[PDB]
Amino acid sequence: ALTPMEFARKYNLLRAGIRRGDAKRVFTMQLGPYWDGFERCSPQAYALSAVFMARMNRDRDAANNILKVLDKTFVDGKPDFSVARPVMKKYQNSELVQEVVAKHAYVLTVIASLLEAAREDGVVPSSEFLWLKPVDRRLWYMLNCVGRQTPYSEVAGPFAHWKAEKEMGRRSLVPMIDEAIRALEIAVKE
Amino acid sequence: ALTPMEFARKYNLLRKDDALLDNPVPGEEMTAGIRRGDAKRVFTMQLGPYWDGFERCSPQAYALSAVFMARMNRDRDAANNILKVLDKTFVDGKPDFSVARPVMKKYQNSELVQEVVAKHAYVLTVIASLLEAAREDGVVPSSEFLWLKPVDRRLWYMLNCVGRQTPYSEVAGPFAHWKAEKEMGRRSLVPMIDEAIRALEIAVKEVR
Repeated sequence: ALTPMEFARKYNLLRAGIRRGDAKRVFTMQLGPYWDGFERCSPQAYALSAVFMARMNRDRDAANNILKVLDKTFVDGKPDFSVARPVMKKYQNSELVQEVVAKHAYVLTVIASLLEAAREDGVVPSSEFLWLKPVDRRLWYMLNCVGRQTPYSEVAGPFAHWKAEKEMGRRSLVPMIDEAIRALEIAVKE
Repeated sequence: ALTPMEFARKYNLLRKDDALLDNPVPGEEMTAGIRRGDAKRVFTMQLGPYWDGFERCSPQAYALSAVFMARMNRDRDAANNILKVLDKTFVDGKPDFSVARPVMKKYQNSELVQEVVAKHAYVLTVIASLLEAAREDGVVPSSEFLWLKPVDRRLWYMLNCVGRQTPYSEVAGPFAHWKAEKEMGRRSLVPMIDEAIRALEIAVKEVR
């Protein structure tokens, strides 16, 4: 993961000081797509959302079966994310899942709160899905920041928006990433 | 992982159908479907380095060997601690393979480890037999070192073929050599990969 300074240099954000308008665009692009149905998600976000929904509904067998298939099919190919389809169909309209999806407007902030909610059922460490680091580094870092106070710079945008939706008490389509800008500005000032 | 046909195509190993060779190399049939010399080179390249001290191995081969040594000596906490540390440090950087050093120091001269290392001459065939012996102590699945696939795909494929009858083509060389060392009952510095060529020939004929 990049250092704040390494991140600022990579995206040409040094004006020290920060190019704030540029940093706003970078962090907004980091935030990724609106949530508008799990079938529009990436296969890896779809499958892991299904694991977390299963755990929230105390279906440990279904959650573990997805994770075991993704680990085994990763041995010699891409993880077979399609195995998650029946678990998604079973739980995407369940009361506990609807309650979490209600609170967040972006794929990345929805799935962060699904992981947080799944950890009410037990431990769900990222060591359960190590294949995610080569498959989708951004989602990997985001999920590994669930439960942390400070994010990696490469997910500071969606992390900030996630916390802002919690603070506001509602989902927000308008990006709320100002805490990422403030944090990067402070870390850059050495 | 490539299928045998995909592998043969990638390395240009297929001969034309209905071959009738004027000058086949030693060990190559006049009607061979595989370029034996080119196949020998590719499978030998897969074998990798001689074993000559674990300190000369890659960091990932070193750390996983330590895990397997610990299981062979019934030290589950030492093994599980390494695996957990490697999973956790993988999150934002390279796995911290140095966590394995005290465990390597403790067990590399142990009776059961010496017996395995005696039997194999290559890093890949030593570590394959160490994994095999570790599984006498319990389950040691590759799902517990899934970071290895992006780190070192050859070692990843090798370790995932321990316990199989048939290897992935990308480690058919070291797999064949591993089995040949078992069959001969001794380590062999001379490469023994003929079975890998033979299996590719059978696989190509069985298609076509």
